[PDB]
Amino acid sequence: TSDLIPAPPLSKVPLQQNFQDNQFQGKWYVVGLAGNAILREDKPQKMYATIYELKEDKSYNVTSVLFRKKKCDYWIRTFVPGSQPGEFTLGNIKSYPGLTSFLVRVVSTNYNQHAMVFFKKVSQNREYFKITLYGRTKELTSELKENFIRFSKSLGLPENHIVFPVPIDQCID
Ligand SMILES: O=C(N[C@@H](CO)C(=O)O)c1cccc(O)c1O
Ligand code: NA
Repeated sequence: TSDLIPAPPLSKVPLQQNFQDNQFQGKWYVVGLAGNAILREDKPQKMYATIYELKEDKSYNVTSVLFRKKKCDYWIRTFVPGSQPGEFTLGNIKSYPGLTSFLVRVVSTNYNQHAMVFFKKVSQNREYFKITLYGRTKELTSELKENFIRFSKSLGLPENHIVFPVPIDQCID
């Protein structure tokens, strides 16, 4: 009825040392996507952007913008700070039907170029996980993308569960 690559132990997912929320705020482009529910379809995903607004209460108003059939779809959610800096939970998690658990963890970032962020959730009793490769520009180096693929494979994800959204100019600018 369902077959999912197991979610990795959170020991296999690093946390960015001394996470600086003021440095991380702003728009990132989703340069890479990987996870147990992600599948690479050659018949290819369009690039979408995500803007992290560091609010005065130190929460993030996360607004994602994607181009879809054929309009600018905006989806806005709230990430509230977790136990330690660099970790977040979903604001108003109870309002999402089926969603019982949700965690965000910033794996690594230099704030001005690249970032890797780990997502894990329990939806309908099924544990899903995802790693997103963020980029300040709509393109990154092969060094950056190769490290993302390497990190994805270390969490048990094969190549067809690792995708690189095609750059576009609509909505995300
Ligand atoms: O698989 C995920 N997301 C895909 C939609 O199902 C996606 O396309 O991003 C996914 C998995 C774990 C945690 C998440 O927040 C998440 O969005
Ligand atoms: Na995102």
